Amino acid sequence: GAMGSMERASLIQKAKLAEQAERYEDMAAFMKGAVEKGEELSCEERNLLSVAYKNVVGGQRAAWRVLSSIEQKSNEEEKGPEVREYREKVETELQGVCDTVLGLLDSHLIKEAGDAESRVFYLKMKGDYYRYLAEVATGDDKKRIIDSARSAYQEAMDISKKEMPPTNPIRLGLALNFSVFHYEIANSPEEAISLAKTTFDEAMADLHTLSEDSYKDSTLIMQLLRDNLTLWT
Amino acid sequence: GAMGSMERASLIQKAKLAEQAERYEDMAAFMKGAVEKGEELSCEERNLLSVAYKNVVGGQRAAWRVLSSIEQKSNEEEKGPEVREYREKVETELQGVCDTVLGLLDSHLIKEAGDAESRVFYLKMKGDYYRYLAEVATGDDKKRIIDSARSAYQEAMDISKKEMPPTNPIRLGLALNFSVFHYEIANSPEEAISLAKTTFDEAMADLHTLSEDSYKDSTLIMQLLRDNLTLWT
Amino acid sequence: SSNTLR
Amino acid sequence: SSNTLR
Ligand SMILES: [Ca+2]
Ligand SMILES: [Ca+2]
Ligand SMILES: [Ca+2]
Ligand SMILES: [Ca+2]
Ligand SMILES: [Cl-]
Ligand SMILES: [Cl-]
Ligand SMILES: [Mg+2]
Ligand SMILES: [Mg+2]
Ligand code: NA
Ligand code: NA
Ligand code: NA
Ligand code: NA
Ligand code: NA
Ligand code: NA
Repeated sequence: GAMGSMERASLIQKAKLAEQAERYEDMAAFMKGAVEKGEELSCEERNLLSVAYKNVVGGQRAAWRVLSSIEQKSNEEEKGPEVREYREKVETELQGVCDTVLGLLDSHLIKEAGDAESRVFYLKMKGDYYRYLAEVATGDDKKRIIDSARSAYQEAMDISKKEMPPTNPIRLGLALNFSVFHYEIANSPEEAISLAKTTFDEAMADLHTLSEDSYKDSTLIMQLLRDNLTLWT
Repeated sequence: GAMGSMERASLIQKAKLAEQAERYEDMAAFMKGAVEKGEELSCEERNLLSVAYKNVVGGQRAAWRVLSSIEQKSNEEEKGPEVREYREKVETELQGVCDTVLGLLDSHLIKEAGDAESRVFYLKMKGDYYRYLAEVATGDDKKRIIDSARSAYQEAMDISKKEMPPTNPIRLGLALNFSVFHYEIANSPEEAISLAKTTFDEAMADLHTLSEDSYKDSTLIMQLLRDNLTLWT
Repeated sequence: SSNTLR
Repeated sequence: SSNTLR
């Protein structure tokens, strides 16, 4: 790895600088290097890893959607293979980023994560990046990719419900994304709606236990659940 | 070049797709490939080349400014070499992009550009990318880099005043950027103000010759001259 | 477009 | 911050 010669602490420091400069590809490479040092990640370091790759894959997903739309229109004047070729190029890049993240989780973040907050975080991430693979998958391994996302989300859910209070932001963000998995990927809008509503209601009833700062963290994610329920119902 | 096997027309088509997907690094690579086919560029193709590299270097400049600010603050607790190292990394990348553009202009866009609209466009671009080099240059070749920008802008100005009407958008954009060169790079704010005011006034007096669409093109750039004069006076 | 964690 | 051609 090109980051093998840099100190772990220097990689984390530069990841934070890259975030300030909105250089997310750099940020991701720095955090990949930090992960490959082999030590577990702190809470803040996990969120640096997540922010970096979410922004990288977010740009790829947005570009893929633009190109896929153009391609679908083209298939309703013939302009040659270029639209498909370039959509395939972006798609392959996107799949490579997803494979990279999943590789870091499998070697060896998840197996060393024993605390609920780390294990749920990583399993949610595993579900997320299989979901992004599912967004562009067509047919053959599409079913297996979808089941891999489902399995990761489900293990994360089981742990979060046993070990975390209903207002825990990690638990809430997991439920949010799993509900979108149901709605957008698994063709299960009723499951999506039920999960979002139950998650929201159980969090509501637990808010009274929280400090002002924790209340703000939890209600921010609860608003995203409500925003989806407004779109879906 | 990695684009040597792709058709010129396919490169231009994919550059347009990349712009729609806001994939400007891809867009720049496609247009570099198109330039290296060796044929002159049409007006639309020149603007694809410009849009691509302006967005790429624009992101690098924004990141460099963020990091340079952090570095300058650090030099007013000691945190090691990381800020400088990462600023240097971004700076080197930026310089590489500028060198790439200048290389395309020198081999061989400028020497084959005979029409005023192409020659002024390319010479303005040469001034622009030497200016971006000057923004990060310190001392030794800083003076020579600044003079290279000045020389390119000046040749472009001489042609534009001989061959173009005062409302020509290329002429106006050249004057705008050369005035910013004077203000920001050459420590010549009075020259910057004089150029912007004379450019604006001579364009004003020529607007009556224009169609509605041309009037809109010219007044848009004239507003940028006025915005600068408002900042500067 | 559904909202996921940002 | 001065404006250049966008
Ligand atoms: Ca060490
Ligand atoms: Ca452990
Ligand atoms: Ca050909
Ligand atoms: Ca010629
Ligand atoms: Cl391609
Ligand atoms: Cl670095
Ligand atoms: Mg607990
Ligand atoms: Mg003329
Ligand atoms: Na090493
Ligand atoms: Na074609
Ligand atoms: Na594919
Ligand atoms: Na070739
Ligand atoms: Na340090
Ligand atoms: Na340097």
